[PDB]
Amino acid sequence: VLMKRSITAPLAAHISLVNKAAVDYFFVELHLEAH
Amino acid sequence: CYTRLSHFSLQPKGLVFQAFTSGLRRYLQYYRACVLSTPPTLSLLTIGFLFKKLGRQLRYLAELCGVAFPTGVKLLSYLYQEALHNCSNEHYPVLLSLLKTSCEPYTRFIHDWVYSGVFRDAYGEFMIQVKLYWTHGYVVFLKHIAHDIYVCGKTINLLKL
Amino acid sequence: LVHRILPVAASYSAVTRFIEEKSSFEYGQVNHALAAAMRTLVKEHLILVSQLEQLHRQGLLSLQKLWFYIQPAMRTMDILASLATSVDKGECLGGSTLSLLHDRSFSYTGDSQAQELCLYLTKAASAPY
Amino acid sequence: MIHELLLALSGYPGSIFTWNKRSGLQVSQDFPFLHPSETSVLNRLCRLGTDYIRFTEFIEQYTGHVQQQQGQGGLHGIYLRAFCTGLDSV
Amino acid sequence: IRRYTDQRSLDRSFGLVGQSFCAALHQELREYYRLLSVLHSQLQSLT
Repeated sequence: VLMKRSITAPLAAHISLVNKAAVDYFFVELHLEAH
Repeated sequence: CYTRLSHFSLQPKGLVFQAFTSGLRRYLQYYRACVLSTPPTLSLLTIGFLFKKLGRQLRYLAELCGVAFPTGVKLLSYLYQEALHNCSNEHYPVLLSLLKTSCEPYTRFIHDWVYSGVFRDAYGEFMIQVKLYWTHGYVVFLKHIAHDIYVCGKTINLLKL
Repeated sequence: LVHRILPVAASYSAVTRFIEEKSSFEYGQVNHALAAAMRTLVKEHLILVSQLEQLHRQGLLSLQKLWFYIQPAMRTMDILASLATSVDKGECLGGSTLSLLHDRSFSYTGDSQAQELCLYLTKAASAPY
Repeated sequence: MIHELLLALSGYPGSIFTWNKRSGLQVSQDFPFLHPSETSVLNRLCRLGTDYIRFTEFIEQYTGHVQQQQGQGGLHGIYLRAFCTGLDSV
Repeated sequence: IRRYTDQRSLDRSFGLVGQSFCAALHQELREYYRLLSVLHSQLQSLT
C-alpha cells in the first residue's frame, strides 16, 4: 500500500505535544481552574 | 508520441503542478540519453524489438496526461489514487517517481502552520481555507490528520499571543 | 544534437556578462557582494571544463560524450542566468536585491538544487551587512 | 523470400502472408515461385506467427490500458495482468 | 602603474607618502609576476 504510515507518526507526535502544552498553558499560568 | 510529450511540457498553475511537470521532463532526457548509447544501428529488427518493451512505459504516460486537465489538489489527489490503482505493472515506478515529487512542495507546506506559525496558501492547494478569535473555515489525503491540522494550527495562532 | 548543446553556451556568456558589466565602482551593496559570490560558481564550472580541456588535448572527444557531460551543468547555468536577468531587469539595488535573493530561495521547494544556490549567495551577501 | 519470412514471423503482417483475423497469415499460394515442397513448410511456419500476433495483441490489450477511472471481470482483473506479464517472458 | 611607481619611488619632491604608495604598488606587482611565470611554462594549449 502506498500511503503515509511512517512519516505521519512523527507528525501526529508533534500535533499532540502542541495541544497538550496549550491545555497546560491555560491551567498553570492563567488559572482557569481557579475560575 | 515522445515529441508530443515534450510538446505537452512547457513551463516558465500550482506549485505541485510545476514540480510534476519538471519530474516528467527529467524522464524525457533519460529516454533521449538511452538512444545513441545502446542502439545506434544494429539489425533492422532489433530497434523495433528494443523499443517495444521500453516504448510502452513511455506510452502509458500519454494515457496518463491529456495527450480540462487536473490541477491543484485535483491533480495531487488523482495522481495519489493512481498509486493505489497501479502498483503491479511496469508503470509502477514512473507513477511512483511522479507522485514522490508532486507531493514534494505540499509536505513542506504542512510543516509551517504547525511549527513556526506560518500559514501557506497561494494556489488553492492548501486544504483548510475559509468574537472568540476562532471563526476559521474548513470548507486523497488521510482524513485522520485533516481535521487535526485544522485544530492544531488555530491553537498555534493562540500560542503566538 | 549540436543545437541541443547551445543552451549552456547562451547561459554561460550571459552569466559572464553580469560579472563584467557590474564590476563598476558604484551599484548597490548586495550586488557588489553577489558578483564576488557568483564568480565562485564560474570557477567551479571551470574545474569540470579543465578536465574537458585535458581530454580535448589528448586527441579525443566525441559529441555523444560531450552531450552526456553537459547535462548536469546546464541547470546550474540556467539558475545563474535567470538570477542575472532578474537583477538587471528590475533596477533593484541595495537592500531590494536582498529581498529578491530571499524570495527566490523560498520559490524552489521541489528539487532544492537551486534553492541551495540562492542560499549560498545570500549567506555570503549577509556577512558584511 | 528472405526478409519476408522474418517480418511475417516477427508479428507484423506480411505482403505475401495476407493477415486475416479468420485465417491468420496465409501465403499467396498461386505465384510462379512456389512449388508444393516449400509451400507446406511455409504454411506450417505461418501458424506460429499467427499465434504470436494474437498473444502480443492480448498482452497489449489487457495490460496498462486503464487509469482505473465499475470494471468487468474478464475484460480486466489482477489475474489477467499477471497472466500477460508471464506470457511475454515465456 | 609601472611608469608611475618607477618615477615616484625615489622622488623627494613628492614626499614620504608616495614612496610609501609606491611600496604598496610594488607589493601588488609581486603577486602578479608569480602567476605569469607559471602561465608561460604551462603553454603546450592554455585556454
